[PDB]
Amino acid sequence: VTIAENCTINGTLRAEKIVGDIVKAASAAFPRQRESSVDWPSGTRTVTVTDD
Amino acid sequence: IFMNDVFLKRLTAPTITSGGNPPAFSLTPDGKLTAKNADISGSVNANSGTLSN
Amino acid sequence: IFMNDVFLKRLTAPTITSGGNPPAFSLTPDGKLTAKNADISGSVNANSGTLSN
Repeated sequence: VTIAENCTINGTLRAEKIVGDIVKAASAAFPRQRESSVDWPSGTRTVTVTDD
Repeated sequence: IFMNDVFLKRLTAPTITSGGNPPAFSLTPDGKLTAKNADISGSVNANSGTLSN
Repeated sequence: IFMNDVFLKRLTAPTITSGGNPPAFSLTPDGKLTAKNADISGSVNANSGTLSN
């Protein structure tokens, strides 16, 4: 379907992929290295964004 | 005029009916097409749409 | 052949026209249905669609 202007759904829209102006979000915590009773952040996190 | 199976080359009729009260399909002089289901193997190019689902 | 209203069992015509400069509705041997509005009480199953709204 190709809609050249407004499309108005008055019910529930069930879409698999949305390529609109919505936000994408990812999040992680750094790996923790510990000894005895104390730990500290030390490590790497890799975030990949596809150009789709 | 009542006719049986008739073959044709070109028809110019402004009102076509499938016959019956609640006609299954109908084409009126104003261009309205009334039907129960529409299966199209290509594109439906409309200026607007109103579908329930 | 010019006739008034006619009742039929089955028609086999490749070209059907509503009569007119820009016919309100038309059907051509290439499968095209041209109309101004289409009211369908059931489902429209099409391969592609192009609606403005």
